[PDB]
Amino acid sequence: RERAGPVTWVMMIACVVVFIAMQILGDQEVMLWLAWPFDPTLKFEFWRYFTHALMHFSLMHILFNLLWWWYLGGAVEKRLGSGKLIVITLISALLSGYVQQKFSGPWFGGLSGVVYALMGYVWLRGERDPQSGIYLQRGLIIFALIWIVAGWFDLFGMSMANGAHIAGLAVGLAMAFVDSLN
Amino acid sequence: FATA
Ligand SMILES: CCCCCCCCCO[C@@H]1O[C@H](CO)[C@@H](O)[C@H](O)[C@H]1O
Ligand SMILES: CCCCCCCCCO[C@@H]1O[C@H](CO)[C@@H](O)[C@H](O)[C@H]1O
Ligand SMILES: [Cl-]
Repeated sequence: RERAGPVTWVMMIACVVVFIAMQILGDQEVMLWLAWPFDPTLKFEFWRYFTHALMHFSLMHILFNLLWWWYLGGAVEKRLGSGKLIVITLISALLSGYVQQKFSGPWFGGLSGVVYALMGYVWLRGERDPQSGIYLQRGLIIFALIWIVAGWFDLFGMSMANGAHIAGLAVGLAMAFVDSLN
Repeated sequence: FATA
């Protein structure tokens, strides 16, 4: 009956805890603890290449990111196992974060590069390997596209980490090409 | 901050 596996569940708990902390302590204070290394002296605090994905600055995006995390990530963990979801998550957070700060610096956050990796991965893995038992529904492809399109044309009030989203998508596509050559 |  329960849809979310342990990894799916633990990532949602972490995001909520961080989000609470950003209300109590404020956004900037948490960014300093968790953002991508913003100084050379912090290049070995290894959590920071991943913990940027846990911070949200707006209610609307924590909602939608956790929604597709819960749905897509939940599907990957249930059909492909926990470790597989873990790997997609870590690599996508790493590389999306890399491409983002390269062209825009380190002050970004959100779990959406990981989400876009999951979209791409679920999708292409279903397209190229239907036996796997995962598939990106058409309704979702549309919702995803509109959301992306909104981000890229700035239809939210916010500043968007587009590099990280497109990077994220790319990673998930690549991983699914590899995985689907069995 | 920029969101992803
Ligand atoms: C505005 C863009 C259009 C949005 C439409 C998105 C359709 C989302 C489909 O997800 C559905 O979720 C349900 C459980 O959560 C299940 O019935 C089913 O397994 C799944 O297919
Ligand atoms: C498939 C689920 C439907 C999602 C419902 C939430 C829609 C997102 C709301 O966006 C907001 O809407 C206003 C009018 O569009 C803009 O003026 C505003 O700047 C923007 O922040
Ligand atoms: Cl956000």
